[PDB]
Amino acid sequence: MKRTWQPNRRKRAKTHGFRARMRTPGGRKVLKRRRQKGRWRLTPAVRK
Amino acid sequence: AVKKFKPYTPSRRFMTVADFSEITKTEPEKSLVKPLKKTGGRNNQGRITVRFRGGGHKRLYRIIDFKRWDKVGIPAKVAAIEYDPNRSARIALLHYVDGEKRYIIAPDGLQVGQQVVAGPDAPIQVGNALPLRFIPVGTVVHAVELEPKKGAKLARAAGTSAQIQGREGDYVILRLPSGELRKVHGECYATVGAVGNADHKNIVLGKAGRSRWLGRRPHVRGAAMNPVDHPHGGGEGRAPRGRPPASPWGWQTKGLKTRKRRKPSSRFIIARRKK
RNA sequence: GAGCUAGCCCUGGCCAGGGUGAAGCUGGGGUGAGACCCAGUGGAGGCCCGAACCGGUGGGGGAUGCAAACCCCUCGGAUGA
RNA sequence: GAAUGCCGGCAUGAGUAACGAUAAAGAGGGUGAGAAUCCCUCUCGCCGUAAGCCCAAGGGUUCCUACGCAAUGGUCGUCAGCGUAGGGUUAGGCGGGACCUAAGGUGAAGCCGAAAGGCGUAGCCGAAGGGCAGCCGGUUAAUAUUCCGGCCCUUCCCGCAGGUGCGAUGGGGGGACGCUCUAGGCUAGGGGGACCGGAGCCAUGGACGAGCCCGGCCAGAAGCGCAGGGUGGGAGGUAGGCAAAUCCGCCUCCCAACAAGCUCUGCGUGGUGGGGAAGCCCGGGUGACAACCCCCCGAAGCCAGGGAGCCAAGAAAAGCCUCUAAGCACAACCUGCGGGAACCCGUACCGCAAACCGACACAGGUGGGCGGGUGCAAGAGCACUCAGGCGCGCGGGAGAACCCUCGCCAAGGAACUCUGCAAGUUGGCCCCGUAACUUCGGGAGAAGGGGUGCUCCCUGGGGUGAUGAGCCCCGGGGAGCCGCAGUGAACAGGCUCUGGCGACUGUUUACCAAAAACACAGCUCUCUGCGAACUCGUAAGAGGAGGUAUAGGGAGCGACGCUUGCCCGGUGCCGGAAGGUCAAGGGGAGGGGUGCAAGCCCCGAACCGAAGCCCCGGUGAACGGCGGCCGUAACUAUAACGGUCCUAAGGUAGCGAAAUUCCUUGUCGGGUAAGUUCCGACCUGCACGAAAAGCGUAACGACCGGAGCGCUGUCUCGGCGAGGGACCCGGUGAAAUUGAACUGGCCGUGAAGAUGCGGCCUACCCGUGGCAGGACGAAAAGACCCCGUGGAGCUUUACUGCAGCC
RNA sequence: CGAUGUCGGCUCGUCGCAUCCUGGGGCUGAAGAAGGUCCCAAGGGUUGGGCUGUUCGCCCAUUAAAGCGGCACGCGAGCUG
RNA sequence: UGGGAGAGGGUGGUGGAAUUCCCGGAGUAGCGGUGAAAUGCGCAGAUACCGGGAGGAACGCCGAUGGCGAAGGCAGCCACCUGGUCCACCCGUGACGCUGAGGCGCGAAAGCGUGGGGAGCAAACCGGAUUAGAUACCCGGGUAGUCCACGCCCUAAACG
RNA sequence: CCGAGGGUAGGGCCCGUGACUGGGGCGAAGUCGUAACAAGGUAGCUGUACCGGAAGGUGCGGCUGGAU
Ligand SMILES: CC(C)C[C@@H]1CCO[C@@H]2[C@H](CN[C@@H]2C(=O)N[C@H]2[C@H]3O[C@H](OCC/C=C\[C@H]2C)[C@H](O)[C@@H](O)[C@H]3O)C1
Ligand SMILES: [Mg+2]
Ligand SMILES: [Mg+2]
Ligand SMILES: [Mg+2]
Ligand SMILES: [Mg+2]
Ligand SMILES: [Mg+2]
Ligand SMILES: [Mg+2]
Ligand SMILES: [Mg+2]
Ligand SMILES: [Mg+2]
Ligand SMILES: [Mg+2]
Ligand SMILES: [Mg+2]
Ligand SMILES: [Mg+2]
Ligand SMILES: [Mg+2]
Ligand SMILES: [Mg+2]
Ligand SMILES: [Mg+2]
Ligand SMILES: [Mg+2]
Ligand SMILES: [Mg+2]
Ligand SMILES: [Mg+2]
Ligand SMILES: [Mg+2]
Ligand SMILES: [Mg+2]
Ligand SMILES: [Mg+2]
Ligand SMILES: [Mg+2]
Ligand SMILES: [Mg+2]
Ligand SMILES: [Mg+2]
Ligand SMILES: [Mg+2]
Ligand SMILES: [Mg+2]
Ligand SMILES: [Mg+2]
Ligand SMILES: [Mg+2]
Ligand SMILES: [Mg+2]
Ligand SMILES: [Mg+2]
Ligand SMILES: [Mg+2]
Ligand SMILES: [Mg+2]
Ligand SMILES: [Mg+2]
Ligand SMILES: [Mg+2]
Ligand SMILES: [Mg+2]
Ligand SMILES: [Mg+2]
Ligand SMILES: [Mg+2]
Ligand SMILES: [Mg+2]
Ligand SMILES: [Mg+2]
Ligand SMILES: [Mg+2]
Ligand SMILES: [Mg+2]
Ligand SMILES: [Mg+2]
Ligand SMILES: [Mg+2]
Ligand SMILES: [Mg+2]
Ligand SMILES: [Mg+2]
Ligand SMILES: [Mg+2]
Ligand SMILES: [Mg+2]
Ligand SMILES: [Mg+2]
Ligand SMILES: [Mg+2]
Ligand SMILES: [Mg+2]
Ligand SMILES: [Mg+2]
Ligand SMILES: [Mg+2]
Ligand SMILES: [Mg+2]
Ligand SMILES: [Mg+2]
Ligand SMILES: [Mg+2]
Ligand SMILES: [Mg+2]
Ligand SMILES: [Mg+2]
Ligand SMILES: [Mg+2]
Ligand SMILES: [Mg+2]
Ligand SMILES: [Mg+2]
Ligand SMILES: [Mg+2]
Ligand SMILES: [Mg+2]
Ligand SMILES: [Mg+2]
Ligand SMILES: [Mg+2]
Ligand SMILES: [Mg+2]
Ligand SMILES: [Mg+2]
Ligand SMILES: [Mg+2]
Ligand SMILES: [Mg+2]
Ligand SMILES: [Mg+2]
Ligand SMILES: [Mg+2]
Ligand SMILES: [Mg+2]
Ligand SMILES: [Mg+2]
Ligand SMILES: [Mg+2]
Ligand SMILES: [Mg+2]
Ligand SMILES: [Mg+2]
Ligand SMILES: [Mg+2]
Ligand SMILES: [Mg+2]
Ligand SMILES: [Mg+2]
Ligand SMILES: [Mg+2]
Ligand SMILES: [Mg+2]
Ligand SMILES: [Mg+2]
Ligand SMILES: [Mg+2]
Ligand SMILES: [Mg+2]
Ligand SMILES: [Mg+2]
Ligand SMILES: [Mg+2]
Ligand SMILES: [Mg+2]
Ligand SMILES: [Mg+2]
Ligand SMILES: [Mg+2]
Ligand SMILES: [Mg+2]
Ligand SMILES: [Mg+2]
Ligand SMILES: [Mg+2]
Ligand SMILES: [Mg+2]
Ligand SMILES: [Mg+2]
Ligand SMILES: [Mg+2]
Ligand SMILES: [Mg+2]
Ligand SMILES: [Mg+2]
Ligand SMILES: [Mg+2]
Ligand SMILES: [Mg+2]
Ligand SMILES: [Mg+2]
Ligand SMILES: [Mg+2]
Ligand SMILES: [Mg+2]
Ligand SMILES: [Mg+2]
Ligand SMILES: [Mg+2]
Ligand SMILES: [Mg+2]
Ligand SMILES: [Mg+2]
Ligand SMILES: [Mg+2]
Ligand SMILES: [Mg+2]
Ligand SMILES: [Mg+2]
Ligand SMILES: [Mg+2]
Ligand SMILES: [Mg+2]
Ligand SMILES: [Mg+2]
Ligand SMILES: [Mg+2]
Ligand SMILES: [Mg+2]
Ligand SMILES: [Mg+2]
Ligand SMILES: [Mg+2]
Ligand SMILES: [Mg+2]
Ligand SMILES: [Mg+2]
Ligand SMILES: [Mg+2]
Ligand SMILES: [Mg+2]
Ligand SMILES: [Mg+2]
Ligand SMILES: [Mg+2]
Ligand SMILES: [Mg+2]
Ligand SMILES: [Mg+2]
Ligand SMILES: [Mg+2]
Ligand SMILES: [Mg+2]
Ligand SMILES: [Mg+2]
Ligand SMILES: [Mg+2]
Ligand SMILES: [Mg+2]
Ligand SMILES: [Mg+2]
Ligand SMILES: [Mg+2]
Ligand SMILES: [Mg+2]
Ligand SMILES: [Mg+2]
Ligand SMILES: [Mg+2]
Ligand SMILES: [Mg+2]
Ligand SMILES: [Mg+2]
Ligand SMILES: [Mg+2]
Ligand SMILES: [Mg+2]
Ligand SMILES: [Mg+2]
Ligand SMILES: [Mg+2]
Ligand SMILES: [Mg+2]
Ligand SMILES: [Mg+2]
Ligand SMILES: [Mg+2]
Ligand SMILES: [Mg+2]
Ligand SMILES: [Mg+2]
Ligand SMILES: [Mg+2]
Ligand SMILES: [Mg+2]
Ligand SMILES: [Mg+2]
Ligand SMILES: [Mg+2]
Ligand SMILES: [Mg+2]
Ligand SMILES: [Mg+2]
Ligand SMILES: [Mg+2]
Ligand SMILES: [Mg+2]
Ligand SMILES: [Mg+2]
Ligand SMILES: [Mg+2]
Ligand SMILES: [Mg+2]
Ligand SMILES: [Mg+2]
Ligand SMILES: [Mg+2]
Ligand SMILES: [Mg+2]
Ligand SMILES: [Mg+2]
Ligand SMILES: [Mg+2]
Ligand SMILES: [Mg+2]
Ligand SMILES: [Mg+2]
Ligand SMILES: [Mg+2]
Ligand SMILES: [Mg+2]
Ligand SMILES: [Mg+2]
Ligand SMILES: [Mg+2]
Ligand SMILES: [Mg+2]
Ligand SMILES: [Mg+2]
Ligand SMILES: [Mg+2]
Ligand SMILES: [Mg+2]
Ligand SMILES: [Mg+2]
Ligand SMILES: [Mg+2]
Ligand SMILES: [Mg+2]
Ligand SMILES: [Mg+2]
Ligand SMILES: [Mg+2]
Ligand SMILES: [Mg+2]
Ligand SMILES: [Mg+2]
Ligand SMILES: [Mg+2]
Ligand SMILES: [Mg+2]
Ligand SMILES: [Mg+2]
Ligand SMILES: [Mg+2]
Ligand SMILES: [Mg+2]
Ligand SMILES: [Mg+2]
Ligand SMILES: [Mg+2]
Ligand SMILES: [Mg+2]
Ligand SMILES: [Mg+2]
Ligand SMILES: [Mg+2]
Ligand SMILES: [Mg+2]
Ligand SMILES: [Mg+2]
Ligand SMILES: [Mg+2]
Ligand SMILES: [Mg+2]
Ligand SMILES: [Mg+2]
Ligand SMILES: [Mg+2]
Ligand SMILES: [Mg+2]
Ligand SMILES: [Mg+2]
Ligand SMILES: [Mg+2]
Ligand SMILES: [Mg+2]
Ligand SMILES: [Mg+2]
Ligand SMILES: [Mg+2]
Ligand SMILES: [Mg+2]
Ligand SMILES: [Mg+2]
Ligand SMILES: [Mg+2]
Ligand SMILES: [Mg+2]
Ligand SMILES: [Mg+2]
Ligand SMILES: [Mg+2]
Ligand SMILES: [Mg+2]
Ligand SMILES: [Mg+2]
Ligand SMILES: [Mg+2]
Ligand SMILES: [Mg+2]
Ligand SMILES: [Mg+2]
Ligand SMILES: [Mg+2]
Ligand SMILES: [Mg+2]
Ligand SMILES: [Mg+2]
Ligand SMILES: [Mg+2]
Ligand SMILES: [Mg+2]
Ligand SMILES: [Mg+2]
Ligand SMILES: [Mg+2]
Ligand SMILES: [Mg+2]
Ligand SMILES: [Mg+2]
Ligand SMILES: [Mg+2]
Ligand SMILES: [Mg+2]
Ligand SMILES: [Mg+2]
Ligand SMILES: [Mg+2]
Ligand SMILES: [Mg+2]
Ligand SMILES: [Mg+2]
Ligand SMILES: [Mg+2]
Ligand SMILES: [Mg+2]
Ligand SMILES: [Mg+2]
Ligand SMILES: [Mg+2]
Ligand SMILES: [Mg+2]
Ligand SMILES: [Mg+2]
Ligand SMILES: [Mg+2]
Ligand SMILES: [Mg+2]
Ligand SMILES: [Mg+2]
Ligand SMILES: [Mg+2]
Ligand SMILES: [Mg+2]
Ligand SMILES: [Mg+2]
Ligand SMILES: [Mg+2]
Ligand SMILES: [Mg+2]
Ligand SMILES: [Mg+2]
Ligand SMILES: [Mg+2]
Ligand SMILES: [Mg+2]
Ligand SMILES: [Mg+2]
Ligand SMILES: [Mg+2]
Ligand SMILES: [Mg+2]
Ligand SMILES: [Mg+2]
Ligand SMILES: [Mg+2]
Ligand SMILES: [Mg+2]
Ligand SMILES: [Mg+2]
Ligand SMILES: [Mg+2]
Ligand SMILES: [Mg+2]
Ligand SMILES: [Mg+2]
Ligand SMILES: [Mg+2]
Ligand SMILES: [Mg+2]
Ligand SMILES: [Mg+2]
């Protein structure tokens, strides 16, 4: 049956992307934590 | 004269439709329409604030002229009478001698080809507009402004009117469509005659899909819900109200008056509605 | 977190074929005029039958599955809420 | 040494289940160390509204070529979507951007919020919507509307010529729209040809034929032809389109009007450029100077912004055209022609799937376009087949039980069972024919019957063409032939009677409930005069609604019919300028502390003093509620009648052992041989009853009862047969579980149900196929039940607060 | 209570005897035939149906008879539900 | 042809008396009601009185033993549309007449549907009296309805 | 071919019967009230409506077949 992951490049980038994160106090704390943790990727990569 | 149908489906048994005889023109005036932005009942938050809305036929808004003191003295001809889907009343296409074109809601008895005019001096004829003070006591009247130059507010839907009762200083006394007696200021404009399409009230929707076309989504009874939802929700089996009948937000809904106590307009309400 | 699901908004798309035969209209009859009746035309409808599509009624199978809800037979809607 | 401990390792179950759709294989030849599995050929089977082909998403090198086979692949592997390496994606016209706007988002101005932030007209962003210029063929191992070939086109810049008041983000027009139905004419696509081109073929009894088999086109600028779309021309007035205006709108006059003209599309033609089969020969080559023609069918596509009807009344903005304003009229714009200029990103490949979403090369899920032929009434249905694609990445045997899916069955026919659950029956089309009841539509495919193939002959009408022939579509009558059977295969209702519930079509517990539940038109109450009520928000601001009482909110009821009774003492709500109570505050009689005193400081009675409550009324489609005992008639029985206690008032009509009836399978009637169910009645209704509606009700229902007919493997009562497994052999090889085990029966014993203790009995050692009585077998720290001064949801006249409202 | 699955049916039995039938007996208010009552006896047998979920029970048609109980109210790693 | 009387009928308009309710003022201890009373209303200011307003329904006197209509039935006043009818003249047609099963239309009140309207009145209903009871008569309330539009119903002591 | 009739299926009229139910007639001395006849003690009757153990009562309109 229809499962829950239905990938969509626009959806991905607009929801979790760098610019969404920066627009908001909470998304900025996300970027800041993943930086402090040393994540290689602060945001999901999509082809765009 | 609402039209019937033969019972050739279960729903056509009772369905009635407006007859549309007074309609003389079946597409609107392109310069007078704009897109009517459907809300779904949602506000700028995205939240439903009026339940059970959405899903209606697409519609264009028709700009209606509710001032009409805009063009004092300039007569206009009644070019057409048209269906407006944003309102119960029909609407009248007016060609000013100006060349300007405008819609008004269509009063009962109005005829294509006739002239209407607006102003302190206008004739007392169905379709004309004058400040309230210049209209004779006893005149039936519609599209009444409520405060001067603020726009027609009262008696706009199909079939309705206000009657002018008497004067008192700067104010005339109107008997509104609801039966209330109200002092309305005399410089408020009003249009002579009653709103038309009086047969509107006798249309029988006939089937559930019809309310759907109007953008009315099904209404769920509180008695049908659970306690998390509603005062009336819950109970094993069916259940009576079991408490003063209430709205979803808990306020009583049989009798409880809700007009604000200390409202400045109270001084201008002579007598509340009856019946 | 509404890329699942629920509602709504905007903008597009889709519904083989067959059946029934409303109003109206034309004519005929009718009458003082009428209602009305008859025939033809007409093509309405949360109309009928049935694919696609949407479903999930009953049974059977599956049950460390092909599958963390599937498969077979059967069955509901299918111009509409 | 234990913690259903943690991490890792390794056992057991076991050479066991399984190896992922039952569309299916066989052989020969090659390659190689090795071949059921790779390559090639021939035979066989499967899909073919796909299991073929083209887009979009998503994926991201998986594409092509060489070399490989450790691991991945459910087996094998020489093969591969695997490993190594090299190569491969080419655009002014395709798609997106340098264009537009939609919801929405963002947001100069502006508004609001302790902070963070929330809003917000314009504007900006935002597309699968609008707008916009490329078709056909060839080429590569791999890209092609991209390269190449042919023939077309767009914009930008600059120049020449002709023309004109040029000129905009401003005005205006247009763009610009629904649903159903649908006309003419075309095209796509298809069928046929006794015509045209072709390698060939004559078999096995016959055919050298008007034979078989193959093919008979595609693109195309101007011009022309056919068919459509769009559009009145002139003049005078002008106060409106937030400046202007010669434009637009409005008034008037004249001329034109089913036209025409102009304009724009589609289709045909068209210089020209391509393509071009079967067969045969080794992707190629020939065929081939290939032929390229006639007739018919014919779209849902095109002409298109076409037409008609209808109500639920159907985007925006740009491009474009017109108007004019600053300006400028040496300019500038318009048309023609010429030269020059024309960027960024994508393009490989998979794409109903082994490459996407499902941990897997997973029987599941995934939007758009094309989707051939024949027959079956039609069709995208069904069967078979084209092009094209496949045989589903374990096989080989065997022919037990048992299981699955399937076929048939004597006599009987529901006796089966909770129940005809299941499976039969029925089944398309044409014709005849069809009941109660009904809201006059319906019920209806009611029911029930008859017909159905092939052949010859006669004949009616339509389409195309020409009025004919031919081709095509609908028939009509007569006579015949064959079979068990003519929708001869496949796809395709069992019917009736009668209750309960719900009017109806709809909706629902994704994944145990589809229903009698929810919704529904309709009815009633009630709130709301608009800066409405109400809702979301601290607010601003939004929704309500660019609506205005024929409207909007809330509530119950639930089509329709006939109806909806009595109670206002309690609670609610509504009304009530009196009265009572009542907080802060007012007042300050009268006290008090302190100071020598002026004073400073504190307590403080009467009295004035909101809402709320009390109090007086109203109100039921507001919350709700609608009696008890005793007596009584000329047979008995029963009580129309009476007496009395109590109530706020004592249940009306209608219905009733009911989706409600405890006693209960009440009682009587029906149906049956027999009826706890069913239907009809009765009424001592444990415990119906009138919008938590009462009683009915045509139609409707995958709802729940009851009956009958039809027919059956449901059954008496089983039998046989098919295939997929089970079984054997080769390959690969799990699992939960598991204190250890050298693990029998009885009768007792034991913490009360013993392989394990006692006494007896029985018993050589080890497997394989089977069955499930036991190991209080597995699974899951019982969901029942209680306990914990454990949790959470929900309610209220529990307590205590808060928002909100007064 | 870190689970001893629960009513009825179906299927498959096996056991007790306080015996329903069949065999053998004594007493009878046993003439006969047929009953009654008690004794011995468990070898075998102990039907089909209508109602209900039912066990049970009632009823129909039969029978030599239409027995009563135990086995975790026998039997759900056997089915149903 | 010329004239007449008339509540004949339909549509629109519109006038005064009265009742009720509302507002203002003035005023106070009762009003109402009956056979008698009670219920009811009233110091929260009623009744009785004055002015203003709102609204529905009916039209006093004229009015009659009257008039008109086929009947049912029709009554303020006005205009319009319209039927019937009588008289005069003796002008026109030349028996063109009477009745009439069926058919069609009209048809008090009550009642029914859908809208509206609602002052007075009032089935039902509530209460107060009466009474043995009193589901009545009398008193206080009171909903349909009585009114208007359209559509039904089609009855009658529709009687002379 | 037609054909007595037999069979299947479905309608139409009639007759008989049916738990129970509706009112009707009749019946020497039952129970309840007293509606009508007199102004019958509320004139009666009346079509209709609604209500009530019962006769009846009331509303609306009509008749005199009403008294004084
Ligand atoms: C009056 C009655 C309530 C007496 C009651 C009967 C219920 O159960 C019995 C209780 C006594 N214990 C029984 C029980 O727990 N049984 C459970 C079974 O659960 C699974 O079987 C299917 C579930 C059925 C039963 C559940 C509850 C599981 O597989 C079985 O092993 C077993 O755990 C008594
Ligand atoms: Mg889903
Ligand atoms: Mg998605
Ligand atoms: Mg995307
Ligand atoms: Mg996208
Ligand atoms: Mg998206
Ligand atoms: Mg976001
Ligand atoms: Mg982003
Ligand atoms: Mg911050
Ligand atoms: Mg910050
Ligand atoms: Mg890094
Ligand atoms: Mg992130
Ligand atoms: Mg109708
Ligand atoms: Mg009808
Ligand atoms: Mg109209
Ligand atoms: Mg516009
Ligand atoms: Mg809005
Ligand atoms: Mg917004
Ligand atoms: Mg929302
Ligand atoms: Mg709301
Ligand atoms: Mg809504
Ligand atoms: Mg409206
Ligand atoms: Mg309208
Ligand atoms: Mg005012
Ligand atoms: Mg309505
Ligand atoms: Mg609408
Ligand atoms: Mg509604
Ligand atoms: Mg509802
Ligand atoms: Mg509920
Ligand atoms: Mg519920
Ligand atoms: Mg919630
Ligand atoms: Mg709560
Ligand atoms: Mg609550
Ligand atoms: Mg409740
Ligand atoms: Mg409930
Ligand atoms: Mg209940
Ligand atoms: Mg419930
Ligand atoms: Mg309650
Ligand atoms: Mg409440
Ligand atoms: Mg009011
Ligand atoms: Mg469809
Ligand atoms: Mg048919
Ligand atoms: Mg027809
Ligand atoms: Mg027509
Ligand atoms: Mg339908
Ligand atoms: Mg059909
Ligand atoms: Mg589904
Ligand atoms: Mg089945
Ligand atoms: Mg499962
Ligand atoms: Mg399936
Ligand atoms: Mg199927
Ligand atoms: Mg269907
Ligand atoms: Mg269809
Ligand atoms: Mg230890
Ligand atoms: Mg463990
Ligand atoms: Mg542990
Ligand atoms: Mg561990
Ligand atoms: Mg390790
Ligand atoms: Mg481990
Ligand atoms: Mg290991
Ligand atoms: Mg092992
Ligand atoms: Mg092993
Ligand atoms: Mg083995
Ligand atoms: Mg084993
Ligand atoms: Mg296994
Ligand atoms: Mg498996
Ligand atoms: Mg299959
Ligand atoms: Mg199969
Ligand atoms: Mg082979
Ligand atoms: Mg191999
Ligand atoms: Mg090998
Ligand atoms: Mg193979
Ligand atoms: Mg091969
Ligand atoms: Mg061969
Ligand atoms: Mg095909
Ligand atoms: Mg991937
Ligand atoms: Mg390998
Ligand atoms: Mg492997
Ligand atoms: Mg695998
Ligand atoms: Mg090799
Ligand atoms: Mg490549
Ligand atoms: Mg190019
Ligand atoms: Mg540039
Ligand atoms: Mg833009
Ligand atoms: Mg954006
Ligand atoms: Mg953009
Ligand atoms: Mg676009
Ligand atoms: Mg383009
Ligand atoms: Mg081109
Ligand atoms: Mg020019
Ligand atoms: Mg337009
Ligand atoms: Mg528009
Ligand atoms: Mg559009
Ligand atoms: Mg529509
Ligand atoms: Mg056509
Ligand atoms: Mg073409
Ligand atoms: Mg064809
Ligand atoms: Mg001008
Ligand atoms: Mg050649
Ligand atoms: Mg189409
Ligand atoms: Mg088009
Ligand atoms: Mg816009
Ligand atoms: Mg200048
Ligand atoms: Mg110059
Ligand atoms: Mg650039
Ligand atoms: Mg490419
Ligand atoms: Mg699929
Ligand atoms: Mg597809
Ligand atoms: Mg693949
Ligand atoms: Mg595979
Ligand atoms: Mg798959
Ligand atoms: Mg073909
Ligand atoms: Mg067919
Ligand atoms: Mg295979
Ligand atoms: Mg397959
Ligand atoms: Mg396989
Ligand atoms: Mg074997
Ligand atoms: Mg067969
Ligand atoms: Mg056979
Ligand atoms: Mg048989
Ligand atoms: Mg039978
Ligand atoms: Mg039979
Ligand atoms: Mg049976
Ligand atoms: Mg069942
Ligand atoms: Mg069939
Ligand atoms: Mg019948
Ligand atoms: Mg019939
Ligand atoms: Mg019937
Ligand atoms: Mg019936
Ligand atoms: Mg009928
Ligand atoms: Mg038939
Ligand atoms: Mg038929
Ligand atoms: Mg025949
Ligand atoms: Mg044949
Ligand atoms: Mg069928
Ligand atoms: Mg239903
Ligand atoms: Mg339901
Ligand atoms: Mg019902
Ligand atoms: Mg109903
Ligand atoms: Mg439907
Ligand atoms: Mg479910
Ligand atoms: Mg669930
Ligand atoms: Mg679930
Ligand atoms: Mg299920
Ligand atoms: Mg359920
Ligand atoms: Mg269902
Ligand atoms: Mg529901
Ligand atoms: Mg319903
Ligand atoms: Mg209703
Ligand atoms: Mg209402
Ligand atoms: Mg709030
Ligand atoms: Mg704050
Ligand atoms: Mg708005
Ligand atoms: Mg509402
Ligand atoms: Mg309903
Ligand atoms: Mg409902
Ligand atoms: Mg009826
Ligand atoms: Mg009460
Ligand atoms: Mg009260
Ligand atoms: Mg009360
Ligand atoms: Mg107070
Ligand atoms: Mg209660
Ligand atoms: Mg109470
Ligand atoms: Mg006596
Ligand atoms: Mg009653
Ligand atoms: Mg009963
Ligand atoms: Mg009942
Ligand atoms: Mg009960
Ligand atoms: Mg009972
Ligand atoms: Mg019982
Ligand atoms: Mg019984
Ligand atoms: Mg019987
Ligand atoms: Mg009884
Ligand atoms: Mg209730
Ligand atoms: Mg209830
Ligand atoms: Mg009923
Ligand atoms: Mg019914
Ligand atoms: Mg029915
Ligand atoms: Mg249904
Ligand atoms: Mg159903
Ligand atoms: Mg049954
Ligand atoms: Mg069998
Ligand atoms: Mg076999
Ligand atoms: Mg062997
Ligand atoms: Mg092996
Ligand atoms: Mg392996
Ligand atoms: Mg050991
Ligand atoms: Mg050992
Ligand atoms: Mg052992
Ligand atoms: Mg042993
Ligand atoms: Mg013991
Ligand atoms: Mg033992
Ligand atoms: Mg032992
Ligand atoms: Mg031991
Ligand atoms: Mg030992
Ligand atoms: Mg020992
Ligand atoms: Mg021992
Ligand atoms: Mg021993
Ligand atoms: Mg032994
Ligand atoms: Mg073995
Ligand atoms: Mg074994
Ligand atoms: Mg076992
Ligand atoms: Mg065991
Ligand atoms: Mg244990
Ligand atoms: Mg066990
Ligand atoms: Mg478990
Ligand atoms: Mg635990
Ligand atoms: Mg526990
Ligand atoms: Mg547990
Ligand atoms: Mg639970
Ligand atoms: Mg316990
Ligand atoms: Mg405690
Ligand atoms: Mg404790
Ligand atoms: Mg606790
Ligand atoms: Mg809590
Ligand atoms: Mg707080
Ligand atoms: Mg409030
Ligand atoms: Mg336990
Ligand atoms: Mg355990
Ligand atoms: Mg247990
Ligand atoms: Mg366990
Ligand atoms: Mg059985
Ligand atoms: Mg024995
Ligand atoms: Mg025995
Ligand atoms: Mg039984
Ligand atoms: Mg038992
Ligand atoms: Mg029993
Ligand atoms: Mg014997
Ligand atoms: Mg026993
Ligand atoms: Mg026991
Ligand atoms: Mg027991
Ligand atoms: Mg047991
Ligand atoms: Mg037993
Ligand atoms: Mg058992
Ligand atoms: Mg079980
Ligand atoms: Mg059991
Ligand atoms: Mg077990
Ligand atoms: Mg077992
Ligand atoms: Mg066991
Ligand atoms: Mg007083
Ligand atoms: Mg006083
Ligand atoms: Mg009034
Ligand atoms: Mg004469
Ligand atoms: Mg009448
Ligand atoms: Mg009347
Ligand atoms: Mg009384
Ligand atoms: Mg007395
Ligand atoms: Mg009244
Ligand atoms: Mg008279
Ligand atoms: Mg015979
Ligand atoms: Mg009397
Ligand atoms: Mg008397
Ligand atoms: Mg008397
Ligand atoms: Mg009297
Ligand atoms: Mg009375």
